[PDB]
Amino acid sequence: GQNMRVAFMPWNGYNFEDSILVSERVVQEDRFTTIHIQELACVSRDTKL
Amino acid sequence: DIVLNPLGVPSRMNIGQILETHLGMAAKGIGDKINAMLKQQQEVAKLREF
Amino acid sequence: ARVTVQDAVEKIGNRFDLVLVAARRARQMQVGGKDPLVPEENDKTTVIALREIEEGLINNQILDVRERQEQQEQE
Amino acid sequence: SQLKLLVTRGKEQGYLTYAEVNDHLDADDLMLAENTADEDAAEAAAQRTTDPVRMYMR
Amino acid sequence: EFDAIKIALASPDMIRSWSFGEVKKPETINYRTFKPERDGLFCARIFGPVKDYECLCGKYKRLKHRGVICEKCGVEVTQTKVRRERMGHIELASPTAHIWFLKSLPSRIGLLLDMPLRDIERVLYFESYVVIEGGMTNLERQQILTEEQYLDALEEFGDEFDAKMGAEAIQALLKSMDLEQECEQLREELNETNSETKRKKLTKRIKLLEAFVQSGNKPEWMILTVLPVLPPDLRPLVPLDGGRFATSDLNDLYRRVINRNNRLKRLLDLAAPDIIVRNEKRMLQEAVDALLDNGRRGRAITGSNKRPLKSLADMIKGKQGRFRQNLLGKRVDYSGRSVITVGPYLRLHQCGLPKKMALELFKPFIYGKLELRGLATTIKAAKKMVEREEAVVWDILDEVIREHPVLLNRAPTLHRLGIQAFEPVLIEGKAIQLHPLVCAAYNADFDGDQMAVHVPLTLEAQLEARALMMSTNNILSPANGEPIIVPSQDVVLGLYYMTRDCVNAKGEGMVLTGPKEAERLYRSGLASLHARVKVRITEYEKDANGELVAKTSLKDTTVGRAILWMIVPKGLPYSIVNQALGKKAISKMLNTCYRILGLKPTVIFADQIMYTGFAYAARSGASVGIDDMVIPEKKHEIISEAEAEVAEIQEQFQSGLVTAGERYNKVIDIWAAANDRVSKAMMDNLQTETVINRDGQEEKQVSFNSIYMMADSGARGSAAQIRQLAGMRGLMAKPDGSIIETPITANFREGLNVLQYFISTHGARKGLADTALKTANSGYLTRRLVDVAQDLVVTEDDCGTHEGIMMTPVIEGGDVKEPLRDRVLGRVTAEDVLKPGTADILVPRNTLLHEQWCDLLEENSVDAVKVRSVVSCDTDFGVCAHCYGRDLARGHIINKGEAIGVIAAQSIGEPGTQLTSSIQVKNKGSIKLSNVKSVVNSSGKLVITSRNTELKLIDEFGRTKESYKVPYGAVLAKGDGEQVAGGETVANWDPHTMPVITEVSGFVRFTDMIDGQTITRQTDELTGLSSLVVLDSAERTAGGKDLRPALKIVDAQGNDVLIPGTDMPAQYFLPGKAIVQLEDGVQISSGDTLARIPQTGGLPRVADLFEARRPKEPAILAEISGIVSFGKETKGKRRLVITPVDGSDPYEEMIPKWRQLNVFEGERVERGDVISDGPEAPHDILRLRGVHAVTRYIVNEVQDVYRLQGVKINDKHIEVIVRQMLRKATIVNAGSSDFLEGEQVEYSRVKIANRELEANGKVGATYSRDLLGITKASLATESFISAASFQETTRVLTEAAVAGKRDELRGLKENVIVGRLIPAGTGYAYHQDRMRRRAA
Amino acid sequence: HARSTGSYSLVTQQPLGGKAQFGGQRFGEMEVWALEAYGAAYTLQEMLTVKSDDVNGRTKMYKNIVDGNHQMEPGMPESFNVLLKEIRSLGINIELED
Ligand SMILES: [Mg+2]
Ligand SMILES: [Zn+2]
Ligand SMILES: [Zn+2]
Repeated sequence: GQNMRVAFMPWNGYNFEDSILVSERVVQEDRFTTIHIQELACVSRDTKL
Repeated sequence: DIVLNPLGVPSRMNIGQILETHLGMAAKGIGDKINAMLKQQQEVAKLREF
Repeated sequence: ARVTVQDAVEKIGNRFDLVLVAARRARQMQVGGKDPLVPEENDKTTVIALREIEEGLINNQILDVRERQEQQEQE
Repeated sequence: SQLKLLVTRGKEQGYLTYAEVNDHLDADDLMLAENTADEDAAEAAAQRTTDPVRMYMR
Repeated sequence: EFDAIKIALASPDMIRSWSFGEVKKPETINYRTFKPERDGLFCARIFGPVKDYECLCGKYKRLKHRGVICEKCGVEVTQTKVRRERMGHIELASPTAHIWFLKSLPSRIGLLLDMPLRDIERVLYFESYVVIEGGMTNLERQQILTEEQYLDALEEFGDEFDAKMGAEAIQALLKSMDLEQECEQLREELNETNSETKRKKLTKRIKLLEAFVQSGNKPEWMILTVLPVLPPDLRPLVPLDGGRFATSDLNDLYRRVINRNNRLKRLLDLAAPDIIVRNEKRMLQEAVDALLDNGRRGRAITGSNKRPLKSLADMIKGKQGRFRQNLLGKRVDYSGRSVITVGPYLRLHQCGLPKKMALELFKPFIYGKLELRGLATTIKAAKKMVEREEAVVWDILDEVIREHPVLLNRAPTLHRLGIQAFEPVLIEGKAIQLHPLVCAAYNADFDGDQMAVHVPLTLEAQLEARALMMSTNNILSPANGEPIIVPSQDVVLGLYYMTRDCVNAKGEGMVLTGPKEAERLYRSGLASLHARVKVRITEYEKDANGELVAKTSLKDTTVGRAILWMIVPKGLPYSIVNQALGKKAISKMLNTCYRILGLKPTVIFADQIMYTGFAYAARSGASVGIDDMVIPEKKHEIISEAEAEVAEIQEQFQSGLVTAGERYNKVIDIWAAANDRVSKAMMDNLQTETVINRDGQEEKQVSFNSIYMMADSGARGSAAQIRQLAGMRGLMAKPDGSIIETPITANFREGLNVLQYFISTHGARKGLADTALKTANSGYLTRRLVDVAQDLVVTEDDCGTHEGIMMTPVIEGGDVKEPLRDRVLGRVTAEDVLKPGTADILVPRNTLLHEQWCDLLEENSVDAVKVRSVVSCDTDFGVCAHCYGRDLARGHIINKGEAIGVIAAQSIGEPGTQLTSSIQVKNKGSIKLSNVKSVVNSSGKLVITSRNTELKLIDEFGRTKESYKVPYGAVLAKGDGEQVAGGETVANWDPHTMPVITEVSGFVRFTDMIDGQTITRQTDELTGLSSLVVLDSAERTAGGKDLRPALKIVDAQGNDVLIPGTDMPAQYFLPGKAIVQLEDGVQISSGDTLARIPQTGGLPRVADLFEARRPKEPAILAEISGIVSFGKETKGKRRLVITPVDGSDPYEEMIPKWRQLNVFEGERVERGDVISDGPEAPHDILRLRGVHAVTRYIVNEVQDVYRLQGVKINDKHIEVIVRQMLRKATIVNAGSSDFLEGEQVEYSRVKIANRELEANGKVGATYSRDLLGITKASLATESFISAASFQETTRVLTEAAVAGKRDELRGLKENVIVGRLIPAGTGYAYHQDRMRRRAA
Repeated sequence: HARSTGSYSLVTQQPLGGKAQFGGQRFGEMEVWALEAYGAAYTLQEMLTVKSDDVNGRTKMYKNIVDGNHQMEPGMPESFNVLLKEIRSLGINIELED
């Protein structure tokens, strides 16, 4: 994971039950950006026609 | 960076996260002190001593 | 609008008959072709029907009487 | 007789084990087990191999 | 369209009528061209063309010529969907028995023929012959004749002899059988001599013959001659990607049946030996059996995958059948799901919907709007526009969404608040924003949960969502009246911190002009949020017929309360916000607002409360650190002292002074005391702090510690969690349930070592497993509860009945744990509530008791009302609104049509997962004795002479406050009619040995007492006294066994002393094992002891209490009022006979001698009294005591389970289930009706049957009510479509078919399956109109 | 995951399942109980027939919606027809009396 600077306080109901309030500079610095690779296949068959 | 709710700690008695937070604060403080000494171009003697 | 429906229920009396009457009036005003008895603030036909029911301008008896009169006119 | 004792035990406990039913008693065994579960009444309480191949052999 | 469904048996003619052709070959399709074969299972001639409007060859391949049968192929030119509707048939070479009517538990075939099932099976498998109408040749019909016996019987009989084998014999038997004549014969038999079971069996036989005659069926239809074939498209052979195929298991079974049938037909032409044809017919029977039901008679036929094939029966039954998997719940269009987030800016009636999800769900609406507004020409242009997501598309989407509710749902839908309608607000992102206040209704947290969203389509659906399911309509729980929109954890902390005074804060002592100045001072930094000031407050009161008169005065408050007063609506007082405002104060505030003002002000108030709480919780900056967990300074001393004490106990045990079973308890108690001391020290240190000061002196105040603030406000936590955080973790258990002696002496601030953590793991694993099991059980209970009581609906306004339950507060010995207000609020009085002074009527009648009436009753201090109840309603097929009460979720009297059974079931089942001597008075009142006979003992005090004495503490206000039970013969310091003070022990008794005592004083003589026949010689060596111990009947000799020890009372004059007030002689037949101490001729004082006679919980308690199970040892009640007597003894169990005063005494019971009886044979008892002692039975109470007593036993015995866990539900919901439990009546006297004597009939039917009959010139029939369980009472459904849904499908369809049953859809579970409006809610009017026109 | 309309299963004409197949949401028995607790008979009916397996009622509903008319002709679901045919494929004769 990543080492995040955290504070324990309510702050306006945006962390109400188990929600998390995240800064916009954690997104500017691409700290939790992940790369996902997926495969797609296109099979051509010999049909009746 | 992140704001968490303290009301989550008492009921779920996992106070290891508070101790982790305190120790991470201490570790980052040591790191920031080293960084300050490194930016100011201080000789290796004081860096080594600290 | 109409965050609550409590005056209309008092006017009609029953919570289910209210739904049935409002649906009848809304279908009259949507597909049948009719003009609302109250000003519309961009309201959907269901909400306009609800507020008409609330103000006492519509109920089951009113609708039946009006349909009878209309059928007499068509005849 | 033997079935009556097993039925009494099952009624007292409301349930029975495979060993208890088998002792107190392939297709005939399965049929008897199915009959026993009927109560969980009169017809089951009062109540060859059914294999088409065994009858052919006989 | 149809309005009813009928089921019966199918004739061969009927089966040939359904079919469009016969399947002759087992072929399916060509392996090369993939076209359907001819006369095969997939045939175009029989089942229709494979593609729309096109013959198989292709000569006719256009719509223009439709309905023509191509000559080359014979395939009709129609739609291909017709392959989904056409059946075929197979004409079996030889008859086959139907397995459902052979291997059913009653064995319909055997029952009808009156033959054992084994005989039928052996004749079927070609084992022995059967004679069919043999004739006058010395043969008996239905006689087993093995091959040898048949062969030797054929000789010497030139007659045909009429013997056959196999299913043909059974068919001939059934066809020859005549039902009317046999019914007449059975009538003749029933007329003559009757035996215990002979009459019962003959009655059953005649009744079932009558039923089969009246159903219209014929017996021989149980033997198959033609077999229907399912349409091909319901058993498809479908190509998968590649050269592979997928097929249903029915194709294999049909192929086997057809192969064996064709082989048999071929074989019957070769004139094969009978062995071969017999084997072939056995195989054909086996194959048809496997087809109809596989794995029921023999071994299940398997396929290539070595799994049992699915048969026709397997496609109907089970949790994966058409009845359950697809008819009661299925996948739906216009739906989505996604993860939920907070969105705290919302209003209670709206939610946040992603733009992408909203665009996908509302696509047709957007197409319609685009075409209507002219942006797009055709629907294709609209499709392309929405696919490119142009700019106009989003404005159109915003217009479509304007006022269109969407239903949000969370997967475990435990009650009806798990679905609610909100108004969307389009947002960015991919998560749904859910209003905080509704989370508790869903039980939803934001740690990864997901929600499903559905969109109503029709105008009626939109109006129902807006008027019935909106979130601003459901703010009260339906189980009780309490709000379910209470702020939860962070709002509570914010409002607690805001309204929480401090001793010496900035700006203390100021005098403000109002809330506005308080906020202006706080916000500009001149005052603290808790500074004690004086503020001029103006509050309004409805001290009139709704006028809101104002009052202005200088209150003494803090800045926080003055600021919080700005959001409170007009009608409320200022004392609601003038306190600390914990978790429960806020709920009380919302409840007060709702009751005083209404619905809209409450919703606005709740939103303002949420906003203010969030804002000021953020403002406070409350956090949690490691210094907030203050460990006591004396913990080590306490632990060391406990260690010393336990070590001393252990070393004392090592010296052999105490048994281990006692030292264990001593150590447990030592550690428990130490834990309590540590917790007390911690809480004392953690809940207070010293501050200074107005002048400079130390002053205590409640702590501002963060952990303490979170626990005290109810936001989160408790005293147990704080105890584990800063005290000691406590005392752990073991897998065996034992409690390990040495506790965990460490908290979590300190660390646990490896062993303590190992024990903690022991606990945690079990916790998780138990949670899973509880969730498993609580769903089954709810399902049964819904099944039993689903069709109950309010269907009347007033039945006019004058009866009901008697509501009084519940008292468990000492204090009262449920006042009268809780049990009476919202009900309808059944009789005038006379003032306790008996002056005038306080509440006339039929008045819904709302809050004002309850306050009036409390003011006048009445403690007993008569409230109408559901279990005593006169309505037929439903309940009336007056006998139910009020909705509990809307606040007014319940509406007609509302489905109360489902609500009751859901309310009872929803909290299932949560749930797991001497008498001392306590108040200064007056003693009141009820049901006791008094007398003065030798000491001059008063001694109880009764078994059911009740002591009540009537205070000066005339209200009961303490109810106590006193056993027989207890010395009383005070009595009735004398004022007493507190702390006076008004009664005491010996809780040992036996209470056997006398009633008079005088000389005692051992009348009818012979040594060596009834007593043994055992002199008291310790005291030197001679005591005659009465032996038992077994040990004693027969010389005087029938005699009993009687101790008559006499005087010194030689006369006889009799019972005062009566001439009955004073004798006491003492029982066996009685130690006679006093010798004959020794005067005894009154009440002397003649003989010193020696001696679940949680969910399963609720589940076994709705099933009306009988306890292990049910206490015996008095069957009939009369003098108790005894008969023949030791006949397995002791015999007792009760003789009424005048009435006959046909009652005699084999009471086991083991039970310790509490009544003597010379003591009369009325019916309903206890003879033995132990748990009561639910069935005995109903029989001995009316319906109002069994319901009272239940609604109080299951409410105890819920009260322990803090769950509260209304009593309305338990009396709804009970009403469905005792629903069948057993008839005792037929009377002038048409009812059999020993028959069980619906209580609704019998009630109306004799009611109209009595009005005429006839006499009604008596009966006795019966009580069933929720599982046995749900099997009496009168529709075979709702019954097959949750019962055994095979049993229900087999019995309904022979009976020729037809059901008219009248329930809620049947119109869902059929797919029409339920008769409960908005569809109630539709059904009533249908019945009205149908009657015409 | 969101769905308006898509592909339907073969033997029983219900929306397919799963996000990969663009499937619908399963509306189980507990949700039916919840809608019965309210008097929402029309919502329940439209979820049972038009939205799931009423083959010729759902196309009519779609056409009505794209025509600015929110009214349904409910009809009879396909699962009940399949059930009738399966019960009838045995020896039983289950019919719909008018
Ligand atoms: Mg969760
Ligand atoms: Zn052709
Ligand atoms: Zn009633």
